Amino acid sequence: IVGGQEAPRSKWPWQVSLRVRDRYWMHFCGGSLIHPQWVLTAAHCVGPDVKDLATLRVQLREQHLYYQDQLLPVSRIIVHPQFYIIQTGADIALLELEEPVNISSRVHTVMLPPASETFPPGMPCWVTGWGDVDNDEPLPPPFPLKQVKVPIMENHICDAKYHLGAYTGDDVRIIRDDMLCAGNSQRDSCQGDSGGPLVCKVNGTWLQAGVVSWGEGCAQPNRPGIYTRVTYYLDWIHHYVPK
Amino acid sequence: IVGGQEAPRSKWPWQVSLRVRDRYWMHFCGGSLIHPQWVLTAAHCVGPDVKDLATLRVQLREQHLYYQDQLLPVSRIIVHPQFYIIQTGADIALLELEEPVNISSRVHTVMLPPASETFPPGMPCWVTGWGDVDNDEPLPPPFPLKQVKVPIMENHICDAKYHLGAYTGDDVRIIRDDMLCAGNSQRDSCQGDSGGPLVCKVNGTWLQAGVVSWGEGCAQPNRPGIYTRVTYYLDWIHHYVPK
Amino acid sequence: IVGGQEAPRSKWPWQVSLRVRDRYWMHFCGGSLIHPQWVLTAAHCVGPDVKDLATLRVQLREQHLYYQDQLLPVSRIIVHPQFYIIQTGADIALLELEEPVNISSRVHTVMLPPASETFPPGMPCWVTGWGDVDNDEPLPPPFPLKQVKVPIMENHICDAKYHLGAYTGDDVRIIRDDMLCAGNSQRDSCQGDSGGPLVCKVNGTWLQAGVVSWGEGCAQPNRPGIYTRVTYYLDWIHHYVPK
Amino acid sequence: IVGGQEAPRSKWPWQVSLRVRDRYWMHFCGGSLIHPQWVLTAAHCVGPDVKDLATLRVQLREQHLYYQDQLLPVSRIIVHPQFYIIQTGADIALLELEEPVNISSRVHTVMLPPASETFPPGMPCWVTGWGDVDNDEPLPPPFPLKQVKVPIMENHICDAKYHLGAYTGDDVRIIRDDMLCAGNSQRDSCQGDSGGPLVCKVNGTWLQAGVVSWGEGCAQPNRPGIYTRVTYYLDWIHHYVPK
Ligand SMILES: *[C@@H]1O[C@H](CO[C@@H]2O[C@@H](C)[C@@H](O)[C@@H](O)[C@@H]2O)[C@@H](O[C@@H]2O[C@H](CO)[C@@H](O)[C@H](O)[C@H]2NC(C)=O)[C@H](O[C@@H]2O[C@@H](C)[C@@H](O)[C@@H](O)[C@@H]2O)[C@H]1NC(C)=O
Ligand SMILES: *[C@@H]1O[C@H](CO[C@@H]2O[C@@H](C)[C@@H](O)[C@@H](O)[C@@H]2O)[C@@H](O[C@@H]2O[C@H](CO)[C@@H](O)[C@H](O)[C@H]2NC(C)=O)[C@H](O[C@@H]2O[C@@H](C)[C@@H](O)[C@@H](O)[C@@H]2O)[C@H]1NC(C)=O
Ligand SMILES: *[C@@H]1O[C@H](CO)[C@@H](O)[C@H](O)[C@H]1NC(C)=O
Ligand SMILES: *[C@@H]1O[C@H](CO)[C@@H](O)[C@H](O)[C@H]1NC(C)=O
Repeated sequence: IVGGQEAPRSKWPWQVSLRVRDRYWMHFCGGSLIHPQWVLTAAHCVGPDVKDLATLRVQLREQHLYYQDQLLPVSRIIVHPQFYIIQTGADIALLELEEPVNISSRVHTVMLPPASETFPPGMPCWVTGWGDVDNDEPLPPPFPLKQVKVPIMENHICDAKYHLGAYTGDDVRIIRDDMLCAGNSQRDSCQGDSGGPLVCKVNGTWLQAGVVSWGEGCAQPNRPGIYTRVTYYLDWIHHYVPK
Repeated sequence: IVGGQEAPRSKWPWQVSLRVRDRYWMHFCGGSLIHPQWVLTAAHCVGPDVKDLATLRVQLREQHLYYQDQLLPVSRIIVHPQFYIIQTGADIALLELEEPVNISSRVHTVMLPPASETFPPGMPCWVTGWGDVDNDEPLPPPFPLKQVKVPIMENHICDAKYHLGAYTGDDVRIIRDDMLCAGNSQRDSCQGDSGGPLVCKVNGTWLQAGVVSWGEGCAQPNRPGIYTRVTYYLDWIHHYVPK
Repeated sequence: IVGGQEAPRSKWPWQVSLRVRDRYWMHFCGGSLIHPQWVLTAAHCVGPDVKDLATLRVQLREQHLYYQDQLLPVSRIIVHPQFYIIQTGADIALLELEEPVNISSRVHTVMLPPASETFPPGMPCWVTGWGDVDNDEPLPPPFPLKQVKVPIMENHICDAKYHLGAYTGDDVRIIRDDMLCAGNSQRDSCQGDSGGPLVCKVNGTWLQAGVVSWGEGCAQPNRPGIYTRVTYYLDWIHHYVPK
Repeated sequence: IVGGQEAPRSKWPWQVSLRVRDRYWMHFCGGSLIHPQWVLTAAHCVGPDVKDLATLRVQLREQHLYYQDQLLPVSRIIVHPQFYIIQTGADIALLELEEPVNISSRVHTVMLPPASETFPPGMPCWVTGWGDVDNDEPLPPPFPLKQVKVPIMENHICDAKYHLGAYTGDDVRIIRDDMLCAGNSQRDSCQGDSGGPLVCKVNGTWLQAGVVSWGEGCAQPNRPGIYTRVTYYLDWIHHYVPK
């Protein structure tokens, strides 16, 4: 997370950390609890190949990464079938936990947006995670969970921005409809934040607008952060996660 | 180049090295001389942003990188307009040299294939470059140009290979018509070889079949190297490069 | 610490961590509380030059590095005058704290040995720290304080071991009287442990026998860990630290 | 080499490069040809343990490292017996080649100094090598042999300099009689230059005064480069190398 501050302990009860077995259970991506037994994340977090499930764990909300771990094994990994190597469309996946977690004030699910919510410019949104605090600048120990308020940029304007200083034809769409843009050159998500949540407060309720996916650099001029647009994948999510 | 040998001085007179101004004019990609004044390379080599031409130079055929350099300036870069960030299609670009090179037996152009050549399995083809000799293993000093014979894999067979061990739907195409596959778990191109040529000996004549583009790993089982298919872009190339 | 286990919370109340101002107060050496206002460490830890004390902090016994830090500034540093660069004798120093720490069962001083104690082979001794767990292998997050029992090796036996496979003449002493040897190819201290304590249980009382100093590799065959012998410098220590 | 310039091809016909087998024959230190069959270098270059000779090679003078290598195997390694791990005295070693080398104007021996030559301040001296051009800044390809003129600092003055900003007792000698000091904050040898020659022109003749050994940093204020004083070891050298 670039340009943000440490999250208060009572915020983002749905934030999770994905861990891979490598000398220790190392964080590699974020995710969000969307049901007592399901985690939402990015397809590229669990790629490029089908993973041996024994090598992965999920950690529910922690103010400081690694310090009070209670790691949870995963029962199944479901990656959107339209997703493939070196491309950013359909960057979404689900992790079914072996067990349903206890829901509480400190740990609980985030609501998915209704299909009609477009999350227009001006909407108040925050992206959270334990990722880099700047390009190639990792979050220092004790690894506090960070948050940053990011401005939403309308898709067409965002697509135009991505064409500035690029070789791509004006009529070639970089930012697609299953994507959402947020951030500026001072506030953004970054490497290490992938798969985590972009949430917006709509009429007093927190809704998950996006999943951290990609961007050119982090907080780079004319390059807003790109998120998988959750509303676009609600039917797919609903095939697996119960109401 | 993975699994090859150092190239004889008399081979591959069209091979070029692209250089970026660092603490030295460091090699970052390959290319091929297809006209006395034009170099063919990969779009991602001169990406992601429009380049300041002052930071780039071209080095024509030399046996060892950096030793007997004679760097040439670039007057123009043309990247296929369909090309954009974090996607692999249309990975092709042209570099116009400031001056046409003096053609000799040691340095000359490579012939482009006729639109009808498909380069089917069994065709003898070589890929050349100064790239990594293994995953994360750079070419050691004195940086000899290397070559390796790589087996062609038919596109659909190759597409199926890339679905092995992947979450991608069988109906979702990974390998496209503007791509060509070559290489196996013993012989392949790698990071540092991008933009360079894959040439095949077709009934007595060398024809450039592809441009090193991407792959999962280098010489990784079931993941052949992927090249931009030259015949697919002949019309685009001929729009800029004279007869 | 190579070959040990995480230490119980009730153990080693005298252990301290020395911190340097980087992007965070990063751990670089260990030390021991030998008086409520004095920390004992290795001279090379506070070298090569006279330090700007604004760049250093002391952290008393904590179970995990960086988590519940309560950093203390250093009033002054006193390095043994016989110590100099690229030489390993007289590797010992004292850090005076601004004020005395509150002594409790979880944080208290370690007893220094009486001048006559030689700590011969067979003595049960432990070395503790947050250093590397193998050669070039840092302690993984959450950075638990580790401990390992290390076997003592008599000095001359140790001196002979260091001549094995070395060009040094047999009459040239490598291990000196102000040094103590401990550890084997399974258990040892390592980089990051320097300045920390080697304590032995003597007739029911823990006494600090040495200060982690140097060695060839960590847990390397025929290369036991080398420690500054505390009894050798009691007079120098008592010149600053009250009884 | 810090400061200075690339050497004319006609200078330093005695410079050699020591290579270790590591993916390629990698340069790790310099040396000097002091007899058609003997190379003089630093003991620490061939430490810390007795080396398997199959892993070492010597390369005679070449303008650019790695490019026109003609590697030579070593028959014997003789390290001064007073030298030992982590200490800087007696930093001198000899390598006997399997065969005598051909002597020419471009490749020949450097003369050793008479025992009476003290190389006092004011003497014109140059240090040469392929090492770092600044702290942690390696020589870039094509790796030209570099040279720099360095001023001699009298031993006592030098010893006093090394006490400036250090904790060492004024009466504790850092710079010893078997050492020689040369260089300043603008001109110096560095990592990668060890074992190479410091030569001074005396009454029109080049004599090897020192062997690159150590220093605090490279070209660091109040820290001249420290060399093994060749005259101090003439008897030892003469026990093995024919006059
Ligand atoms: C799920 O929550 C159960 C109930 O926890 C208690 O009530 C909650 C509302 C909350 O206030 C919590 O802090 C309370 O502890 C847990 O069971 C309880 O576990 C504690 C020990 O951690 C034990 O002292 C209680 O007797 C026990 N009560 C019950 C209803 O059994 C679950 O813990 C698991 O089940 C326990 C029986 C035990 O096997 C423990 O090791 C298990 O983790 C909570 N489950 C999880 C996944 O944490
Ligand atoms: C040692 O030098 C011999 C003579 O070198 C030649 O004369 C010099 C004055 C100079 O002009 C130099 O450039 C010349 O090459 C070498 O022998 C010569 O080697 C060359 C091939 O390298 C050959 O064509 C010559 O006929 C031959 N002449 C003689 C007098 O033998 C030595 O080379 C080695 O020995 C050779 C016989 C051959 O086996 C070659 O492969 C060897 O390298 C030089 N020795 C070394 C170790 O370099
Ligand atoms: C928010 O609430 C107001 C008042 O109830 C309503 O008019 C508006 O449409 C609501 N917006 C959304 C996105 O539900
Ligand atoms: C250099 O030459 C001069 C004049 O011949 C002589 O006096 C001086 O001592 C010589 N120095 C050496 C080292 O020979």
